[PDB]
Amino acid sequence: LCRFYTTRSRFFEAAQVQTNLAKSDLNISLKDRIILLSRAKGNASVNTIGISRQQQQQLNHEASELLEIAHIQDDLLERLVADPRIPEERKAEIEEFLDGPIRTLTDLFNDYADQANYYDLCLLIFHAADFHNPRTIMDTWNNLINQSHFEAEQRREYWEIVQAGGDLPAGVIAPIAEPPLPYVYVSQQIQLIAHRTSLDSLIFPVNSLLPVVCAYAINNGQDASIGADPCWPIQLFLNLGVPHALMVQVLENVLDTQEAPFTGR
Amino acid sequence: DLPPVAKAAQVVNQTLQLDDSYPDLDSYCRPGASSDYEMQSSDSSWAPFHVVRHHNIPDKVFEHLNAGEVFTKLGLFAEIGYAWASIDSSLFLWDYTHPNPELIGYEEATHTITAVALVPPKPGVFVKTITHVLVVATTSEIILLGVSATPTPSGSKSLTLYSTRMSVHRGGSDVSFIVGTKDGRIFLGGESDTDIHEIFYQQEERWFSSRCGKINHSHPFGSRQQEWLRGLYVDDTRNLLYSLSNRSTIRTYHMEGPEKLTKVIEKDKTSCLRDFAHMADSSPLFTDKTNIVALSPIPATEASKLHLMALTDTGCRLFLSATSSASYTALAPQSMQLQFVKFPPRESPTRIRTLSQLDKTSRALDPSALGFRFSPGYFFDVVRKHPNQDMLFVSAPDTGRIKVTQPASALKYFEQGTWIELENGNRTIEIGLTTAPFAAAKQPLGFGNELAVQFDQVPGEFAVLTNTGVHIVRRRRLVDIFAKALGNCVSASDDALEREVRKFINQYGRVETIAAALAVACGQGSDLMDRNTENLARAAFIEYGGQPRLASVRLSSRHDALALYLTRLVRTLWKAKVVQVDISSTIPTSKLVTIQENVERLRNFLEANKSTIQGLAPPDIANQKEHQALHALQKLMESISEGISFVLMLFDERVSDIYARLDAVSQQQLKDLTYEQLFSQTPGKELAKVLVKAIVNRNIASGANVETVADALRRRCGSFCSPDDVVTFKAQEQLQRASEQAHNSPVLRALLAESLR
Amino acid sequence: HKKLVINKDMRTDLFSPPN
Amino acid sequence: RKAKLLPMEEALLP
Repeated sequence: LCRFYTTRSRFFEAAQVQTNLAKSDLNISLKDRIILLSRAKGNASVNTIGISRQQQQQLNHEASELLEIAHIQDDLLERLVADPRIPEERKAEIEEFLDGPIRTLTDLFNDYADQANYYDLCLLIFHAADFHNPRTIMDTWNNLINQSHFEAEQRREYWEIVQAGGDLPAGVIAPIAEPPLPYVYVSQQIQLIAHRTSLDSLIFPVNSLLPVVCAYAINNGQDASIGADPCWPIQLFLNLGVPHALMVQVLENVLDTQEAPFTGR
Repeated sequence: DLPPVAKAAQVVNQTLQLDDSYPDLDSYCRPGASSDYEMQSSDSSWAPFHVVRHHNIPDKVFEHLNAGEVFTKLGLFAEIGYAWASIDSSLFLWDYTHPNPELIGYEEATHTITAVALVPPKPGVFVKTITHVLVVATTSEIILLGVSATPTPSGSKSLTLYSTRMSVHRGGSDVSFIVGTKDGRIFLGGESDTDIHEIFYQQEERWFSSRCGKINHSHPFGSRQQEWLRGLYVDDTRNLLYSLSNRSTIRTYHMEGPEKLTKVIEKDKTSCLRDFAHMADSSPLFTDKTNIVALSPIPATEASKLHLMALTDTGCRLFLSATSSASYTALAPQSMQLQFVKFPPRESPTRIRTLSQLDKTSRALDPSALGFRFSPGYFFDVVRKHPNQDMLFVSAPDTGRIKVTQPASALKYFEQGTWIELENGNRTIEIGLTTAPFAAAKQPLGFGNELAVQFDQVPGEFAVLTNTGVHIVRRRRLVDIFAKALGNCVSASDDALEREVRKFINQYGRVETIAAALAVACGQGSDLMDRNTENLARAAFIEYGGQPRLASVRLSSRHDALALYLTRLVRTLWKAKVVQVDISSTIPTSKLVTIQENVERLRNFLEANKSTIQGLAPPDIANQKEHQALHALQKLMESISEGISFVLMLFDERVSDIYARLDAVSQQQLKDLTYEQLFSQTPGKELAKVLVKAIVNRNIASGANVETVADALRRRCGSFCSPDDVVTFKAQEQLQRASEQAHNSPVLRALLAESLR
Repeated sequence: HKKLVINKDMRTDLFSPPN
Repeated sequence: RKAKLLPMEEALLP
């Protein structure tokens, strides 16, 4: 039906059919619901004669929001199923409730993303929900940084054992190449999220996030001692596209208040 | 001699006793056997259960599950709406009612997880906000975690985890089964042997004792043959613990103390088979080749003699009694005997609708892989005839037929059954109750009366966990079936309704059927076309309600239906004390509101049909007493609503303050005041008139507003308040407020002069 | 659902086998 | 996300 409509330049009618189908309780897989929404989004973004711009935009917007949530749900499901630390018994249960109609952001957060400590996805969820809560957002940033640091540390350790002759714990895939220093893997995590949310989000309050990253750098010796650029935190946020004025503005505040580790010498 | 409300209260008291005389399980599962079923298609309006929704497993859990190196496992926490999945040494919980849940991950464990359970906490150990304990068993240790499952605005518990430093090394025995008692005792068993262990834990650390310990209650020694456990089962009402072995041996343990566990019965399959052979009806469905796949304890509240149900792989439900050697020293039983067998139904599931001896040979439930029983007898059986698709047989007691059966010697285990199909690939793992445990009474007689509690507790719902998701199955009440059936009669003849109604009368009797019509007419079942269904229900209540007749008179079935419905709306109130002395209310305020709304909607229904319903309008001796009886019930209804409004008014104030400034006789009268007395006995009315006369006195001391509390008492609880008392209250208002303003000179001469007026 | 509801009160232990 | 495990101090009284 949709194919018929489109060839007749009736894109809006196709977007309507596809969207409703994606919201329906028919037996449709999550990935198919992602395709349906993605098509509707495209079809509603172009003019269809006889239909008001307002009506087009409202549909294009509903498809865009549902598509964002759908992608989150798909990222979850995939990660959970592949997670070595999740019991098989549970995985089958997760696949049943996530590989179907699109769920609310509350559920995705509480029942899955928060339970499995997938903090990066938690952040994407706070973005999609326009979640106004600076403290929780920062708590999640702090957990993500620390989790990533510990994982990078672990991987560098395993490597050091290979290069010394030792044996890795049973069922640990060796690293045939020097993995990245912790500050490199952490900043990788920050970039992946930034590109996904576009810095204009409330999960990038530079006034809170930049001091925390700088704090991390100091309190974990991610500096010259290990061969890192001592300004790496600043480089990171500049390339990311934070305006220069705002940077200096925050750094000033850091210097005046002399908080947490930014003290003495 | 006897006024209306007192006459109607007599009908209520006798109706309460009639509902509480519903046969106990022992009475219709007497020694012998049964194959009584009425099967219903799952898509039929008469289906006893039906699927209401499904919840897929989150995709992230599928990612972890398919990332499993050695071992995975799924399970249910149906009490709080959570499921869990273990992958090797990692555990993930999530709220399955949430549309996009976040995964609560716990990966501290070092070795493979083999069992997980959610149990109550030991009292006086943890902060009150800790609602549960999470037990995590690995191949190396058992770990206790504190849990707080506080409800959220959405209706799904918020789960947060607490560390405890409580753990013990496992030992050599596998742990695959964990169960908890009401008091927080934790018992363990597994697939290494038949031993039962218990985990102890305490708040204080001692130099001679750790915070957490483990002991083997079985004390094994010497020669031991291979045998291990298939499950553990608790019955708190009897302080018993049951184990089922791989050889189908049933062991019973008694908790003679807070730290003791004593084996008191051991009954192997041979003993069960010997009992079975002594029964009148032996069957090839139960032999030495047959396996017992599941047990289900039966609590003492439900039945005195029958302690346990055992399910065979052929689908036979074995009901076992247990008895103590003596009557005094909890008392531990010492014998267990197979007494009664419910054999499988014969009808198999079909895509197309297909068209009196004991049936003891049916293979319809062969093979039964998993089985569950919930009070008052809801039975779920996972039949695995094919290795890819499970079929779910679900049955309930035929409460309507059991209640009407007469005499008692004709009682049999009648059941309503249905087949629920799960899609290809769905392997059922576990089934758990999501709502509060069912109980219509506090003792076996009356316990199983589903009809009595249709409007006091939501229908039972059950979470069916599969490898693909969680399916919600809901028990359907008579009013649900009646409303659905009538919904199909909307487009049919006058005789189409009469035909459907006659089905209900032949099963439930006329009174129960007309009571269901009255309930549907009043909007019951609508929490689930609806105007036409309610109008059809009204038409059924009028047309088929019968009439009064000389035998002393026999009132119509329409009257008994109104009395039955009204009684069941207030059964939780009638005999209960109004207050609990720091005085508080016995019944939560939210419950009093819903009861009042139900009573008022019933009253509204009678008023809107005063002209069309026989007996309401005034009318020879038969119709006379019919009019008097119906009038008395309606006077009790308004009295019930006034009484409830009075109790709500009372606790909106500061009752403890009012209770303090009160005489002893009136404190004692209020101490043992029941709702029945408040509704239907002069002393409740006289005491009510005292309390109102006292609350206003106090209200004036607070002095927020007199004329608002006035109009509050004036209208709603009129006929119990007096207009000469509010004007008096208005006078005592200015008098006390003249004593409040006493220091002022010119303000009193207006207060005292108006008080005098 | 694109609306979040946190509820730590009553969850299901992610790190345990099921009852 | 690894679940935050609040301390024993809050958990058990007194």
